[PDB]
Amino acid sequence: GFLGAAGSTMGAASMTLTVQARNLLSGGIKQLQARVLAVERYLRDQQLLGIWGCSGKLICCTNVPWNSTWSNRNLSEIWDNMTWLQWDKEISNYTQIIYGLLEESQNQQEKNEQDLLALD
Amino acid sequence: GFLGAAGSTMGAASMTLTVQARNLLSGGIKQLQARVLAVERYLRDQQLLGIWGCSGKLICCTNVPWNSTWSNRNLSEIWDNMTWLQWDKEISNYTQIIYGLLEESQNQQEKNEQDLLALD
Amino acid sequence: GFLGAAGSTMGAASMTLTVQARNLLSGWGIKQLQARVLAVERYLRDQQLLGIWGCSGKLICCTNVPWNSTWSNRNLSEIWDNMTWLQWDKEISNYTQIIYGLLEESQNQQEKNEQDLLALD
Amino acid sequence: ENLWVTVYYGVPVWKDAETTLFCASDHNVWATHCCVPTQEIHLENVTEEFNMWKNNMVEQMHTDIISLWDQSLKPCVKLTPLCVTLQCTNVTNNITDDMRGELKNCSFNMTTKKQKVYSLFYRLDVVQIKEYRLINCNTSAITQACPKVSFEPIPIHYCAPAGFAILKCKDKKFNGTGPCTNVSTVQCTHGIKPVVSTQLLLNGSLAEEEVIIRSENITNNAKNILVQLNESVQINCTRPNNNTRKSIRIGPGQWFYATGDIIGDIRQAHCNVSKATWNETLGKVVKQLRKHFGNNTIIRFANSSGGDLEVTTHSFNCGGEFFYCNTSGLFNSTWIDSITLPCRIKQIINMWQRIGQAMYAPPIQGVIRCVSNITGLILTRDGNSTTETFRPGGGDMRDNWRSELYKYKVVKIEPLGVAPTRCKRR
Amino acid sequence: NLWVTVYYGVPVWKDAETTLFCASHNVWATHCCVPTQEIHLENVTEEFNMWKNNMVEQMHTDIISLWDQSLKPCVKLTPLCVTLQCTNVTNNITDDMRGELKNCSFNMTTELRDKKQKVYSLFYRLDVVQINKEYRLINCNTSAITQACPKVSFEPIPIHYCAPAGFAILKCKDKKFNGTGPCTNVSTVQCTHGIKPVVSTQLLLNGSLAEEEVIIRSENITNNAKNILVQLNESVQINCTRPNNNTRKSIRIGPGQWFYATGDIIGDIRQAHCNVSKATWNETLGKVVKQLRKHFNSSGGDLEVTTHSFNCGGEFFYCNTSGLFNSTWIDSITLPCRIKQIINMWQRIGQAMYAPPIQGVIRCVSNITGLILTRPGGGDMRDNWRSELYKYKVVKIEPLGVAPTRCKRR
Amino acid sequence: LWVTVYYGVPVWKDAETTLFCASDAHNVWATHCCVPTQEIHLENVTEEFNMWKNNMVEQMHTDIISLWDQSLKPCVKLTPLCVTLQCTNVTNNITDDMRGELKNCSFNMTTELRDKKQKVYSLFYRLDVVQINKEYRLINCNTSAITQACPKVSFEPIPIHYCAPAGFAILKCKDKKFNGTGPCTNVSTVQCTHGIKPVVSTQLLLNGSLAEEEVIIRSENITNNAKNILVQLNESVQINCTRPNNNTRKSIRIGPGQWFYATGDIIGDIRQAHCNVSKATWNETLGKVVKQLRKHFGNNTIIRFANSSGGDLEVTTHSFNCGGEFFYCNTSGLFNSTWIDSITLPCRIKQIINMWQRIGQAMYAPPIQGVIRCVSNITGLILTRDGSTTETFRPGGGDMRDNWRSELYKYKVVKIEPLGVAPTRCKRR
Ligand SMILES: *[C@@H]1O[C@H](CO)[C@@H](O[C@@H]2O[C@H](CO)[C@@H](O[C@@H]3O[C@H](CO[C@H]4O[C@H](CO)[C@@H](O)[C@H](O)[C@@H]4O)[C@@H](O)[C@H](O[C@H]4O[C@H](CO)[C@@H](O)[C@H](O)[C@@H]4O)[C@@H]3O)[C@H](O)[C@H]2NC(C)=O)[C@H](O)[C@H]1NC(C)=O
Ligand SMILES: *[C@@H]1O[C@H](CO)[C@@H](O[C@@H]2O[C@H](CO)[C@@H](O[C@@H]3O[C@H](CO[C@H]4O[C@H](CO)[C@@H](O)[C@H](O)[C@@H]4O)[C@@H](O)[C@H](O[C@H]4O[C@H](CO)[C@@H](O)[C@H](O)[C@@H]4O)[C@@H]3O)[C@H](O)[C@H]2NC(C)=O)[C@H](O)[C@H]1NC(C)=O
Ligand SMILES: *[C@@H]1O[C@H](CO)[C@@H](O[C@@H]2O[C@H](CO)[C@@H](O[C@@H]3O[C@H](CO)[C@@H](O)[C@H](O)[C@@H]3O)[C@H](O)[C@H]2NC(C)=O)[C@H](O)[C@H]1NC(C)=O
Ligand SMILES: *[C@@H]1O[C@H](CO)[C@@H](O[C@@H]2O[C@H](CO)[C@@H](O)[C@H](O)[C@H]2NC(C)=O)[C@H](O)[C@H]1NC(C)=O
Ligand SMILES: *[C@@H]1O[C@H](CO)[C@@H](O)[C@H](O)[C@H]1NC(C)=O
Ligand SMILES: *[C@@H]1O[C@H](CO)[C@@H](O)[C@H](O)[C@H]1NC(C)=O
Ligand SMILES: *[C@@H]1O[C@H](CO)[C@@H](O)[C@H](O)[C@H]1NC(C)=O
Ligand SMILES: *[C@@H]1O[C@H](CO)[C@@H](O)[C@H](O)[C@H]1NC(C)=O
Ligand SMILES: *[C@@H]1O[C@H](CO)[C@@H](O)[C@H](O)[C@H]1NC(C)=O
Ligand SMILES: *[C@@H]1O[C@H](CO)[C@@H](O)[C@H](O)[C@H]1NC(C)=O
Ligand SMILES: *[C@@H]1O[C@H](CO)[C@@H](O)[C@H](O)[C@H]1NC(C)=O
Ligand SMILES: *[C@@H]1O[C@H](CO)[C@@H](O)[C@H](O)[C@H]1NC(C)=O
Ligand SMILES: *[C@@H]1O[C@H](CO)[C@@H](O)[C@H](O)[C@H]1NC(C)=O
Ligand SMILES: *[C@@H]1O[C@H](CO)[C@@H](O)[C@H](O)[C@H]1NC(C)=O
Ligand SMILES: *[C@@H]1O[C@H](CO)[C@@H](O)[C@H](O)[C@H]1NC(C)=O
Ligand SMILES: *[C@@H]1O[C@H](CO)[C@@H](O)[C@H](O)[C@H]1NC(C)=O
Ligand SMILES: *[C@@H]1O[C@H](CO)[C@@H](O)[C@H](O)[C@H]1NC(C)=O
Ligand SMILES: *[C@@H]1O[C@H](CO)[C@@H](O)[C@H](O)[C@H]1NC(C)=O
Ligand SMILES: *[C@@H]1O[C@H](CO)[C@@H](O)[C@H](O)[C@H]1NC(C)=O
Ligand SMILES: *[C@@H]1O[C@H](CO)[C@@H](O)[C@H](O)[C@H]1NC(C)=O
Repeated sequence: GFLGAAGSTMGAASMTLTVQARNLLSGGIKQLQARVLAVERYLRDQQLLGIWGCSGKLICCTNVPWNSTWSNRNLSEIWDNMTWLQWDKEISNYTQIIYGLLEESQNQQEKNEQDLLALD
Repeated sequence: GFLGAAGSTMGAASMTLTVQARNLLSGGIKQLQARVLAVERYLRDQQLLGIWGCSGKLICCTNVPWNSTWSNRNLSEIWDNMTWLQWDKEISNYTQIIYGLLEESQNQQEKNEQDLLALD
Repeated sequence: GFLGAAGSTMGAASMTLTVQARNLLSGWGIKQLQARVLAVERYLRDQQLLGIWGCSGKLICCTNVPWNSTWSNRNLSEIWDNMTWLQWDKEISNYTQIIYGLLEESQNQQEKNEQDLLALD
Repeated sequence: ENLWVTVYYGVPVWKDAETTLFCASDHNVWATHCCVPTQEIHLENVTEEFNMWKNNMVEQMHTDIISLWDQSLKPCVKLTPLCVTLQCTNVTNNITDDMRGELKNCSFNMTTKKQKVYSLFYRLDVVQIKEYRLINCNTSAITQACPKVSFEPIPIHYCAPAGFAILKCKDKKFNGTGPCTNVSTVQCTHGIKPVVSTQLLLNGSLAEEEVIIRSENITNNAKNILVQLNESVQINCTRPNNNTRKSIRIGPGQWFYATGDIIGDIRQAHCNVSKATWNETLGKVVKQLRKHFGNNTIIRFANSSGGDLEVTTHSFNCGGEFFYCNTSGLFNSTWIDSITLPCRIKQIINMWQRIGQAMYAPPIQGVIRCVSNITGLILTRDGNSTTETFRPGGGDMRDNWRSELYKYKVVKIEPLGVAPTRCKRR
Repeated sequence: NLWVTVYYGVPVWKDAETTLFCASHNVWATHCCVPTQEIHLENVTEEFNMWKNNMVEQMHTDIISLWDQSLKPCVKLTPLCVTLQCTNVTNNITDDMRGELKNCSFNMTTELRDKKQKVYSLFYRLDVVQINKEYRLINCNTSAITQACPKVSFEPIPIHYCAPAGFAILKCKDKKFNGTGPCTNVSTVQCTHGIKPVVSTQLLLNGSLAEEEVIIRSENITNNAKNILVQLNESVQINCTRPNNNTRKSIRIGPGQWFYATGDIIGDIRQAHCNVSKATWNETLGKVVKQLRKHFNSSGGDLEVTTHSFNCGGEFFYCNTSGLFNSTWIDSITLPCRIKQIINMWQRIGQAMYAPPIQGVIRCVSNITGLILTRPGGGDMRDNWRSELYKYKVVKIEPLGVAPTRCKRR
Repeated sequence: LWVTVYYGVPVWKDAETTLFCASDAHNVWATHCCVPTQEIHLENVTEEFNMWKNNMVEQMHTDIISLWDQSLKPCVKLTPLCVTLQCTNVTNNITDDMRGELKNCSFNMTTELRDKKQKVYSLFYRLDVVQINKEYRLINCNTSAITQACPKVSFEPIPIHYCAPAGFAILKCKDKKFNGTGPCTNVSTVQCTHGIKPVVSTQLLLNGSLAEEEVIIRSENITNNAKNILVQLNESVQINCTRPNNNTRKSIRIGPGQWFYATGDIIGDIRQAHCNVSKATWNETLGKVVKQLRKHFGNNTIIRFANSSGGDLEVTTHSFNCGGEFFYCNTSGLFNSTWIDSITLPCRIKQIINMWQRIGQAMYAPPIQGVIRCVSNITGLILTRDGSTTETFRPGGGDMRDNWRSELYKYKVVKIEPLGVAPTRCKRR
């Protein structure tokens, strides 16, 4: 069920990503406004994943290294013994930094792809 | 040439997917409702292809095997014989079964890729 | 720095495309819904075109459709280094639909070819 | 053995659907509404099932027409100062005796300082409670239609929203229901004039090969029969009197338009239908009715029954004027140079059988003449042995639109689907 | 050797204020056109605050808005702002009804602008004010009076509030939850369950009962500016009636414009009243007091706050509760009631409604499921809805997040 | 070479869209512009601007008319007020300039009960009444309904900002000498316009932007005498306006929740309303305007300034609204010179206002209690030119679009179209 994994640890809750994604787009003027806004939220999250090179994926790996100053916590203290609700507080002030780094890395990677396809 | 292939067999009709796809998004309160609905329907289908790991493709192959119970037919009795309208009726009662299997398969595939990248 | 590169040549302005992309969704009664619905529709139509041409998820997409000297009889050294994108857009404004049609045709054939090879070569 | 699910997007399939269609077209009410400007694909091997009696496009059109009518009358003069006692006498000034008693010269006290004013009214709009009152002053407010607003029908087209398509039946014999084997996809309808009428359908489409009789459950007497003719019958209608208008000020920038004096002699409104054309047309209808009722069954046409003027007569809007014509001169024969139909004129109009609203139709200056095409008939069966009596009738406006929107069906496109193939590993 | 890994579909949320929609000739049945799932969340602790809850504010706004849309397309009774000629109602009237009803005659308009008619009707004392035997309706001073359309039902039916996509409603299931602080028994729901929009003062009717004990709740206990909402453990059944067998007359005042006037009473004339069992009420207060001790007659304002405002059968009652709250802690009780036809709802002053008369005799039985105390009080309305929505909060779902993993792209 | 597809390309097209209003967080604009409120230089962009065809002006004009009408729509009508008035002169401690300006009118008006009437009185300005057959009726009673403006509603202009919707951008011209139309070689992109105060006036434009280097003369066609000249000053001229009479407000019940706000008695002496313009400042200001006009009309041309001629006191006067009161001031004391301590302009006051040259509507402006003082900045002028060595200029006005063109001239709306192709050497494989 939706949010069923909310109290589970991060490494367990990561297995219900389809459940959560599946119900985000689909669960007088104000009803119309509610629908338009739900679409806008959906698209902003999808655009952002596309910019980072994660279009079409629920789990994606990038080339931005984890900077330990963002969390100062090791493995098995994050993917276990912790839930996503808590993790979302542990790094709440580094979100914009990470997002900017993700956008920069993807732009550099696309340029490198374009050159390899011309050079080879 | 929208729906020009509607009476043709599946084998021919699969070659006109672009004409159908490009005409689905475009072409007082009721006008806005009509526009919002066109967008919501478009996005629901795109989300579903994405959750199944087919984002960006008009034709995608998956790893869910076909069950002889869903349709007890040879390929030559389908692709070179039936139209898509006929096919849609013949297997309509298995729609949710197949969709559920497609979501499970993609979730497992993403996890396996993540583990391989971490391992390599 | 939205449109900061406008006026710069294509070889410089082609970089930093994230800036003009990430600012396309991030914006009375009926009139404001119309403004919002339109922004969504315009966004989706451009994404739909990138998808149908096989460029989904990319800001820079290489294709397999040859460039015709008819569309623009110019060298790369006088396009990427001398022209701005505003100038280029005018230079080939009458070939846009031709190119887009060719891109759709190419992608359709490519998907069929991939399906045939996935099915045991 | 080695088959896998393959997912396809852009699959050419559909489902029956009910959606909102928008209007499009080439100071008219429909011209300003159907502001969107205005393409057929034959489907080679598609058989589809149509049903004109359960077609949602008909209900959508009915609703849109009512809405536009009511909306165009909102920003107009509300004639409440006229619900006063009138003292009326008969107009005898150069009347040709067909019109005797039809027109009255009404004097009344306008309370907007009070003033004494005069106007002419048609008999049908005045209640003899001298001491007269206008019809509907006890039931509803009467709104004067704005003189600048034109209610002349223009072709309009209904168009599908994105994600939907309209399927059109091209069979020549299509009987209104069942499978059709000549189906094409269109973006919009052919252009329908929203003509309002009773008994006779004016300015519609003609059948291409023969008269087609369409009805739901035809053996059921309590059903209307829509007869589509293959040739039109031209009907010439006129309001011969030369009218003028009298503008009565009833407020700070508001005027009531009253019928003024008639210039010249006063004669009755009428419609002319050629005898030969009508006789051949009616004979064709009989030839086709016998296919359902028997080759040796006698067919008799009789005129309308009792009921409201709006359904017992042939109602139509001609030049903006409202006519109520007597069709007993047409539907009167037994089957085994011109016909003149007397007409009445009425100014206070209650449309679509509603009684909580009323419109005052301003008088129209000059003389009115219309040339219209009879394209179809609406008949009913009279409740027998070997004689089948048919009468003109039916006041439900939906049936005037079913007659054009019978070839169209709305379907929802469902582009996503799956099928077995031999590929694996994406 | 850790890398940023991006996840979508992460089950997290933030508090949020969004618009909820309603789901099910009644006004709410017509409005709540949407037809009508609970997921337990193990190990989720959440913070709730019933006193800071946008759901209550939206319900209040929706009720006012719906009410106004309902009255908008109805007869506007401005022809009645005339001097009325009024005498007392006599004949088979009891001692308790003397001066309660007045028989008013007046000069009214008709369907024609040049005609007038003389009509008469009965009014309750509360609706008619002197201005000799010359009276006017109480609101022919500050506003127009709109007649409610007789076909319209304002009967409360249960309605459900439902979240839009991207949002969820979290429900607190803890027993003995006092409207604030952490809740450890939490579940996600699609909608708020059936909440009946019952409008009343002092006594809350037809609400939810507490599972085990009477629950005392307030924004700031020991303040004096705040009301105490008491949720009862058991219901108290209250039997109300307007015993007089009445009739109606329809008067045409314009072109299809009808006014519904109170006609002669055709039976005997008696006072309206409400009954409760005496022991049930005494036990109920004893339970409330027991709980008040764990923490340690109405007066002031108009009838709308000093009496028990109550809608029964569609009629508007103003009942005297001094018979219920007259005891110091350390077979039945009868409450006299007044009836009023001109109603000014929600402390608004620019609007007024005329409540059409009801034929025959009215009887109803209601459940007292809670009290508003301060000594009875209330009249705030938002506080009535807080008694059903105290267990719900709306949260925004936030699907993206990042975390360190050992997975590198390529 | 191969076709390469690029998304996020920095290009645009001219476009017309609906802009939304934002503001700096019972005023009409404050209520409407509910969205609360940077600049990017575009090096080497040389875009073409055209003030006279700028769609942003039409949008602003429409928004002003619409809000004004929606604001008045729900307010009490004064239909029951137009009855024959019985009027006499106000003669108590009145100066000479004011004799005949004010009248004391009594009349029979309705009450909250249908069967009752009351006798009331009020004061009116001469310009608001029509003598009949002493007996008077209000101006416009027989042509339009007069709607009373709600006394709680403020029409005070506040700065407002126009902002582009997503997918659009506003380009701003920074050329200090830009004359409305033509190429601009110094262009930047903004999200919102600067704060523009929707001030309504004729002849003299108050509280706008100043030119930065010199007085700028702008015209669609400087040689076409049928077109107006918009003059933007490089310094402001301060103008001090007042209505010195200490007035009162008399509330009259006219119906059940319906009130009329009548002008009550005046406390103290009665004097004429007026505006003061510094004399030396005005003289220098025109000298600068003249130098810039010579650049278009000849350096040996005689330039004359003269006052207005035809038209009603809507256009022949300097109309403005401050303190909630409507003033119609005489500017002939300013536009009176030939080019080779203070100026006092007398003012008229009106309560029945016909906005935006419409004739079927009218507004009644409730009286303002006490005394009104306004200090405004003259930031620009509207001049017209007479149709062979002498040119004559006169004050213009009436068409509000020209006031809004004085602020919305630097801005252009464009649509962003971030998708295109170009040849490259890469091939997809
Ligand atoms: C079935 O379809 C037919 C048409 O195929 C309809 O018949 C037409 O109906 C319209 C409206 O009733 C008639 O229009 C009127 O024609 C008058 C005659 O003018 C003729 O001569 C002038 C000479 O200069 C020509 O310019 C003109 O085109 C005509 O040939 C006009 O005088 C009328 O003008 C008045 O009304 C218009 C309305 O917009 C105003 O703008 C004018 O100022 C003025 O007040 C008007 O134009 C038309 O003539 C009819 N055609 C025929 C053949 O008779 C049927 O009515 C329709 N059936 C039904 C039931 O709707
Ligand atoms: C707390 O909750 C209780 C219910 O648990 C509410 O009390 C009920 O309130 C409703 C509405 O006021 C009452 O419904 C009315 O009952 C009248 C009598 O019913 C008898 O006749 C019907 C005939 O069909 C039988 O089915 C029924 O069993 C009885 O024998 C009806 O006459 C009323 O009808 C009205 O509408 C129709 C519409 O066509 C008109 O024709 C009628 O003239 C009339 O106007 C209506 O149905 C219900 O009876 C009450 N229950 C009890 C136990 O009394 C409380 O009101 C609620 N508390 C609060 C504060 O709201
Ligand atoms: C041009 O801008 C100036 C301000 O720079 C405007 O003048 C100001 O107008 C307001 C509203 O009339 C005055 O405020 C009022 O003060 C009284 C004091 O008793 C108060 O009761 C009112 O509620 C209100 O707050 C303000 O004082 C005044 N400024 C000055 C210097 O006097 C001017 O109106 C603008 N010009 C035009 C034509 O709009
Ligand atoms: C509005 O119309 C009325 C008439 O309906 C005008 O009043 C008349 O004016 C003439 C000439 O001054 C007098 O001889 C009449 O006796 C007046 N009639 C009444 C009933 O008094 C009125 O003047 C018009 N309004 C305006 C502003 O002029
Ligand atoms: C809740 O915590 C317990 C341990 O206290 C654990 O066994 C259980 O699996 C957790 N529930 C969920 C949904 O993860
Ligand atoms: C974010 O900043 C606030 C500043 O008050 C601080 O309290 C909070 O702990 C910080 N969060 C993180 C993740 O460091
Ligand atoms: C229609 O069916 C016939 C066989 O009956 C076939 O030959 C023809 O190619 C089909 N047409 C299309 C467009 O598929
Ligand atoms: C689906 O099930 C229904 C019975 O519930 C049956 O009538 C129908 O034929 C079935 N359709 C298919 C494709 O098997
Ligand atoms: C495209 O390139 C080929 C190269 O042989 C040329 O023949 C063709 O004419 C070009 N297309 C157009 C429209 O000129
Ligand atoms: C309609 O169907 C008939 C066969 O019944 C065929 O001969 C005719 O050509 C078809 N017409 C169209 C328009 O397809
Ligand atoms: C014609 O329509 C009637 C409608 O009741 C139907 O019963 C009949 O079968 C139809 N005829 C044909 C040939 O389909
Ligand atoms: C057709 O009409 C007959 C009566 O003439 C009736 O018995 C039958 O049920 C009707 N059929 C349908 C499909 O309604
Ligand atoms: C109707 O009028 C036309 C000319 O407009 C004429 O040719 C025709 O014969 C007339 N028809 C009748 C029945 O009079
Ligand atoms: C009649 O009404 C007056 C005023 O309400 C009251 O004082 C008097 O007692 C009443 N008389 C009767 C018989 O009720
Ligand atoms: C109605 O008006 C007449 C006017 O003479 C008055 O005598 C009578 O008393 C009034 N009637 C009522 C009930 O107000
Ligand atoms: C209240 O109790 C009295 C007896 O004291 C009884 O006559 C009356 O009918 C009861 N009222 C109700 C509403 O049951
Ligand atoms: C009660 O009211 C009904 C209403 O129809 C009436 O018929 C009946 O006689 C009344 N009974 C009385 C006054 O006892
Ligand atoms: C309320 O009515 C019910 C009907 O069964 C009755 O049992 C109960 O005693 C009544 N309550 C009171 C307080 O009279
Ligand atoms: C009243 O005003 C008129 C305006 O022309 C003036 O002539 C007249 O003398 C004034 N009367 C008094 C008493 O001042
Ligand atoms: C009010 O009406 C009376 C009617 O006799 C008249 O004498 C009086 O002069 C009127 N008053 C005013 C101020 O018009």
